[PDB]
Amino acid sequence: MKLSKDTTALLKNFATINSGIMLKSGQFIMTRAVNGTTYAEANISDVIDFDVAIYDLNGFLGILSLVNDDAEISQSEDGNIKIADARSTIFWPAADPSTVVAPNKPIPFPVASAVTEIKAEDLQQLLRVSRGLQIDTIAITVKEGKIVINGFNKVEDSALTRVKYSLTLGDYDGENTFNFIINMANMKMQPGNYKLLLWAKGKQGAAKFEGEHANYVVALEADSTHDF
Amino acid sequence: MKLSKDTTALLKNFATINSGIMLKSGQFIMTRAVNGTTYAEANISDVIDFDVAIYDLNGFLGILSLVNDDAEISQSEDGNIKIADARSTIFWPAADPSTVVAPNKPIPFPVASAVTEIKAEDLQQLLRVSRGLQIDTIAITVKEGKIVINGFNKVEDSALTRVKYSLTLGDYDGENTFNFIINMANMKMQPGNYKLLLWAKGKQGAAKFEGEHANYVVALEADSTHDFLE
Amino acid sequence: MKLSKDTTALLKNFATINSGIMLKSGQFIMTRAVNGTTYAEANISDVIDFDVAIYDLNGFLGILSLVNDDAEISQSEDGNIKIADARSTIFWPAADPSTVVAPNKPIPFPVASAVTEIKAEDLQQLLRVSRGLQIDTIAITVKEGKIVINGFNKVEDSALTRVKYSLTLGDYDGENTFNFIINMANMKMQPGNYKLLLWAKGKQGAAKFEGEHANYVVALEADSTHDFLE
Amino acid sequence: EPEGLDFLFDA
Amino acid sequence: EGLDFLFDA
Amino acid sequence: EGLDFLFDA
Repeated sequence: MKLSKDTTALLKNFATINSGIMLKSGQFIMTRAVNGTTYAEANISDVIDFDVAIYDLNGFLGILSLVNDDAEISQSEDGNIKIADARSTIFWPAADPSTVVAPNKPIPFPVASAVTEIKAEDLQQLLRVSRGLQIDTIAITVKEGKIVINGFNKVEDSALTRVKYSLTLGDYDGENTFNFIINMANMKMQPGNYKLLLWAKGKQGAAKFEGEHANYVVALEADSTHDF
Repeated sequence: MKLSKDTTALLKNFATINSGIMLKSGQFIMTRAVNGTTYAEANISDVIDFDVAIYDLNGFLGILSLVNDDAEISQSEDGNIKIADARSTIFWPAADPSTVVAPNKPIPFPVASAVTEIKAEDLQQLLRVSRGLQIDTIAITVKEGKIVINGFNKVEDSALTRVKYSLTLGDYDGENTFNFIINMANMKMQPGNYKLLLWAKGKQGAAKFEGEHANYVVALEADSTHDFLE
Repeated sequence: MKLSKDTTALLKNFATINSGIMLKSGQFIMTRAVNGTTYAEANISDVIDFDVAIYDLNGFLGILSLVNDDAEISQSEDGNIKIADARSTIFWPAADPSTVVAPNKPIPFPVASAVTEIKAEDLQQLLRVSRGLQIDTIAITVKEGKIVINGFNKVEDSALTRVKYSLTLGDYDGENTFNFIINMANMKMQPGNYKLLLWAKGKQGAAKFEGEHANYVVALEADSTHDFLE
Repeated sequence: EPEGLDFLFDA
Repeated sequence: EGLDFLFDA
Repeated sequence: EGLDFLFDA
């Protein structure tokens, strides 16, 4: 099997969520954080033809950049990964599945309670500014008829009442109010535009980001509230 | 207000002299080192429309490089800084003016003892060579009818007797002699050409670097000497 | 003397083998690793006109990249190195030759037991894959009438039985076999094509990489084996 | 009190 | 005191 | 040890 640069670029983004991954045969890849607060999934154009666990995904992808694009990836005789080039061969170790945290199945995200979106340059600003503004917590809420994202420094503001960054996502014409709180460490989506699906029921809740190439599911913090 | 990329580049250079700055309304900025050994000033093409003190100037400039070009810098309701456009808003704290060292007045530098200049490539060489040779001290003096800059390692050479680097600025047509000593830690000028105005009187002395976009005034070390007996 | 960009580039590569170097008058430069496992040599187009030991070759070359190419390198009056540019002069310390490890003579490499070649892109892949695969040891052996290079991790595989990387160099039409083991840390050759000369006799042995601008000789590890009967 | 997405991984 | 003789002129 | 047999040839 071959891996195009569009697939390896996605796998590189998935490596920021989990250092390892479980590849299974088909045209679908997915991963989850070790603590289970972040999930990612994507349909790829390449075809995976065998199941293998990769402990150091980022190191595996770096080696793929050192061979030709038409290099063949197959399972070696001893059960590891064989990368055949024109005049060379690379052997990457196949991890034991017990050392890689992988999701048991793809996430069936329920019907969203509220639907919005975020533009690429807005998502880019939110991510890049969070380091300079010491923002580790965002809240997706409704303020004066609009869905906004407020950034907070949870260390110096446990009550989340000092807005350091505010981003207006769009209009919201619904009587339902909510304040979905997300840890900034879980905003691992690659650059681009995303359709934002917000779901909450009882003390459970999650947010789904639908992009052009992948989906991201992020758990909500316990301080989140909603009234439907 | 809107700060262009040229202004923020100047403010970023000023951040290497002082971590903070006092911004006054108008088209003029100035700053000084906390120890008062370095001073910088510049006329900007942008118009500051309110007075504000910034404690972490470098952190404030990092935020400005991430906002849109049409973003407006204004004063928030609670008395801090507001960086907002039609879609997003960023808040930055405004510092108490007593917590930021700022010059009481600009340095006009109306007189000089010797006028010379240094090319951008020569200034670039002096800054980069000083790091490789551990030069912490320069001396502007006259040697064989030439104004030259000598570089020393004062930690290993207290009397500044072992020249590790010498740069010839140009001819000197005069019997006046001088040895103007400058700490390399105060050479914070941005890349570019500079006219060099040297002044000394008794035990006081200063050097002015007049650039294309900003001016720098540097204090001379106590061991500086001069002789204007003609 | 004057050192072109080609000569300083070779010296920068030589600095990865030994931090210092002993320059002797002529058109020939050479160096050896402190532990004596690696050696390099090159014929240069520039004329070295005086002998000098340089303790920090990397820092000296870094200072050379800050002056014009036609800068003259000579002996300073105080017994060190003078680098004279058009408008600037830099002094660099000349080291005591006893503080720099240098070869007493160029290496006369014996006639090769086996000859092969490695292409620039293949050498480039070997060096870059070794870093990601944690390859610290390579073996140049014969496999199915092909001279190949096998990469190993000696720390995790002391017996060198788990091939992590394999590169096919060229054909081998002989009945003799060999397994020449080389420490990857000694593969210090600059990018380019190389003719690979392999020699071994008894428990002695070495590999010579002949390039277009420089030659490299690398010692073999103790676990190397060979057999030249058939 | 659960922190992650276990309520979706198990369904 | 550095350039204080010019700041306080 | 190493290339000593060639250094002293």
